[PDB]
Amino acid sequence: LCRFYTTRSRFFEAAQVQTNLAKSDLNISLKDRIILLSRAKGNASVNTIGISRQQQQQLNHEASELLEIAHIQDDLLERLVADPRIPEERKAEIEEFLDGPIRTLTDLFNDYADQANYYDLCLLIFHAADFHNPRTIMDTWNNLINQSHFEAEQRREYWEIVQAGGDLPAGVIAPIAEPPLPYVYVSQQIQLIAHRTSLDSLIFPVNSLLPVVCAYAINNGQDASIGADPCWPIQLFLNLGVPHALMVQVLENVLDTQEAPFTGR
Amino acid sequence: DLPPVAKAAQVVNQTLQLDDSYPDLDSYCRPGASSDYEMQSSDSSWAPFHVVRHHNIPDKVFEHLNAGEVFTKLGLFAEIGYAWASIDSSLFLWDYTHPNPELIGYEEATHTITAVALVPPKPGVFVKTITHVLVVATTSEIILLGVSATPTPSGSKSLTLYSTRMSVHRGGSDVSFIVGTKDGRIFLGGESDTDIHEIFYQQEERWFSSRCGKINHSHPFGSRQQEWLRGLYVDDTRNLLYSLSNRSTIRTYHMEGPEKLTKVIEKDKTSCLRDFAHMADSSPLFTDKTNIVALSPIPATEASKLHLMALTDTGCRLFLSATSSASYTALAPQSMQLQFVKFPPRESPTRIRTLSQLDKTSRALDPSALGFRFSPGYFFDVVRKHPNQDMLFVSAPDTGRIKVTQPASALKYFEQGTWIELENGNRTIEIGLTTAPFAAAKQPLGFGNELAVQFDQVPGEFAVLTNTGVHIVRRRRLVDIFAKALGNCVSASDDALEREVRKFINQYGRVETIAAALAVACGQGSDLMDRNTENLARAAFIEYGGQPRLASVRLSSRHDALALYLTRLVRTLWKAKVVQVDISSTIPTSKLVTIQENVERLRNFLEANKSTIQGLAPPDIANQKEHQALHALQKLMESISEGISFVLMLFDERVSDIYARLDAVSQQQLKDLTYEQLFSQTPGKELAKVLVKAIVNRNIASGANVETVADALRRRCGSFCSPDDVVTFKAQEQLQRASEQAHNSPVLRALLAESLR
Amino acid sequence: HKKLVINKDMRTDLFSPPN
Amino acid sequence: RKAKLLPMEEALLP
Repeated sequence: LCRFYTTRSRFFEAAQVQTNLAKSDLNISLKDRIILLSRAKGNASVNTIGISRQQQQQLNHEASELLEIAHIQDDLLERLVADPRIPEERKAEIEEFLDGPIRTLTDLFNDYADQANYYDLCLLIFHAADFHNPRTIMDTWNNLINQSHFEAEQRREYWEIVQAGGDLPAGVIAPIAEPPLPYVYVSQQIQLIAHRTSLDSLIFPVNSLLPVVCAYAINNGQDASIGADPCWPIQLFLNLGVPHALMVQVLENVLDTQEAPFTGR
Repeated sequence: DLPPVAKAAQVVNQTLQLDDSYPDLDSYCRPGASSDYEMQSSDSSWAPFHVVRHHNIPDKVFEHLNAGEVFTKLGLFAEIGYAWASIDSSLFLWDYTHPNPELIGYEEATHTITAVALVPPKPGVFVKTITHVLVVATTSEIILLGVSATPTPSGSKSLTLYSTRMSVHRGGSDVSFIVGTKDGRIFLGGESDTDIHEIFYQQEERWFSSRCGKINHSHPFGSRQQEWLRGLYVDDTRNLLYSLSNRSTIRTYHMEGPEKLTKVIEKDKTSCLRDFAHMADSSPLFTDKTNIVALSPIPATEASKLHLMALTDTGCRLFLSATSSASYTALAPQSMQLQFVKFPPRESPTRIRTLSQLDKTSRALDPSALGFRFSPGYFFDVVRKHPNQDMLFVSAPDTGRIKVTQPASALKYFEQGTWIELENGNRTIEIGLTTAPFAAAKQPLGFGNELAVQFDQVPGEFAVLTNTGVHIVRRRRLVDIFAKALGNCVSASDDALEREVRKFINQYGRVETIAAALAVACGQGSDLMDRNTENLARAAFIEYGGQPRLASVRLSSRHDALALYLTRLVRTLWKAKVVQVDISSTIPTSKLVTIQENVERLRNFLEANKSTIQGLAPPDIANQKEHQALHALQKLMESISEGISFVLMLFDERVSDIYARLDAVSQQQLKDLTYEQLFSQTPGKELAKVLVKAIVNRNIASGANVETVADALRRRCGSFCSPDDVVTFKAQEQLQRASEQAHNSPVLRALLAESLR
Repeated sequence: HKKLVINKDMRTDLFSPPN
Repeated sequence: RKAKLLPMEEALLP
């Protein structure tokens, strides 16, 4: 039906059919619901004669929001199923409730993303929900940084054992190449999220996030001692596209208040 | 001699006793056997259960599950709406009612997880906000975690985890089964042997004792043959613990103390088979080749003699009694005997609708892989005839037929059954109750009366966990079936309704059927076309309600239906004390509101049909007493609503303050005041008139507003308040407020002069 | 659902086998 | 996300 409509330049009618189908309780897989929404989004973004711009935009917007949530749900499901630390018994249960109609952001957060400590996805969820809560957002940033640091540390350790002759714990895939220093893997995590949310989000309050990253750098010796650029935190946020004025503005505040580790010498 | 409300209260008291005389399980599962079923298609309006929704497993859990190196496992926490999945040494919980849940991950464990359970906490150990304990068993240790499952605005518990430093090394025995008692005792068993262990834990650390310990209650020694456990089962009402072995041996343990566990019965399959052979009806469905796949304890509240149900792989439900050697020293039983067998139904599931001896040979439930029983007898059986698709047989007691059966010697285990199909690939793992445990009474007689509690507790719902998701199955009440059936009669003849109604009368009797019509007419079942269904229900209540007749008179079935419905709306109130002395209310305020709304909607229904319903309008001796009886019930209804409004008014104030400034006789009268007395006995009315006369006195001391509390008492609880008392209250208002303003000179001469007026 | 509801009160232990 | 495990101090009284 949709194919018929489109060839007749009736894109809006196709977007309507596809969207409703994606919201329906028919037996449709999550990935198919992602395709349906993605098509509707495209079809509603172009003019269809006889239909008001307002009506087009409202549909294009509903498809865009549902598509964002759908992608989150798909990222979850995939990660959970592949997670070595999740019991098989549970995985089958997760696949049943996530590989179907699109769920609310509350559920995705509480029942899955928060339970499995997938903090990066938690952040994407706070973005999609326009979640106004600076403290929780920062708590999640702090957990993500620390989790990533510990994982990078672990991987560098395993490597050091290979290069010394030792044996890795049973069922640990060796690293045939020097993995990245912790500050490199952490900043990788920050970039992946930034590109996904576009810095204009409330999960990038530079006034809170930049001091925390700088704090991390100091309190974990991610500096010259290990061969890192001592300004790496600043480089990171500049390339990311934070305006220069705002940077200096925050750094000033850091210097005046002399908080947490930014003290003495 | 006897006024209306007192006459109607007599009908209520006798109706309460009639509902509480519903046969106990022992009475219709007497020694012998049964194959009584009425099967219903799952898509039929008469289906006893039906699927209401499904919840897929989150995709992230599928990612972890398919990332499993050695071992995975799924399970249910149906009490709080959570499921869990273990992958090797990692555990993930999530709220399955949430549309996009976040995964609560716990990966501290070092070795493979083999069992997980959610149990109550030991009292006086943890902060009150800790609602549960999470037990995590690995191949190396058992770990206790504190849990707080506080409800959220959405209706799904918020789960947060607490560390405890409580753990013990496992030992050599596998742990695959964990169960908890009401008091927080934790018992363990597994697939290494038949031993039962218990985990102890305490708040204080001692130099001679750790915070957490483990002991083997079985004390094994010497020669031991291979045998291990298939499950553990608790019955708190009897302080018993049951184990089922791989050889189908049933062991019973008694908790003679807070730290003791004593084996008191051991009954192997041979003993069960010997009992079975002594029964009148032996069957090839139960032999030495047959396996017992599941047990289900039966609590003492439900039945005195029958302690346990055992399910065979052929689908036979074995009901076992247990008895103590003596009557005094909890008392531990010492014998267990197979007494009664419910054999499988014969009808198999079909895509197309297909068209009196004991049936003891049916293979319809062969093979039964998993089985569950919930009070008052809801039975779920996972039949695995094919290795890819499970079929779910679900049955309930035929409460309507059991209640009407007469005499008692004709009682049999009648059941309503249905087949629920799960899609290809769905392997059922576990089934758990999501709502509060069912109980219509506090003792076996009356316990199983589903009809009595249709409007006091939501229908039972059950979470069916599969490898693909969680399916919600809901028990359907008579009013649900009646409303659905009538919904199909909307487009049919006058005789189409009469035909459907006659089905209900032949099963439930006329009174129960007309009571269901009255309930549907009043909007019951609508929490689930609806105007036409309610109008059809009204038409059924009028047309088929019968009439009064000389035998002393026999009132119509329409009257008994109104009395039955009204009684069941207030059964939780009638005999209960109004207050609990720091005085508080016995019944939560939210419950009093819903009861009042139900009573008022019933009253509204009678008023809107005063002209069309026989007996309401005034009318020879038969119709006379019919009019008097119906009038008395309606006077009790308004009295019930006034009484409830009075109790709500009372606790909106500061009752403890009012209770303090009160005489002893009136404190004692209020101490043992029941709702029945408040509704239907002069002393409740006289005491009510005292309390109102006292609350206003106090209200004036607070002095927020007199004329608002006035109009509050004036209208709603009129006929119990007096207009000469509010004007008096208005006078005592200015008098006390003249004593409040006493220091002022010119303000009193207006207060005292108006008080005098 | 694109609306979040946190509820730590009553969850299901992610790190345990099921009852 | 690894679940935050609040301390024993809050958990058990007194």
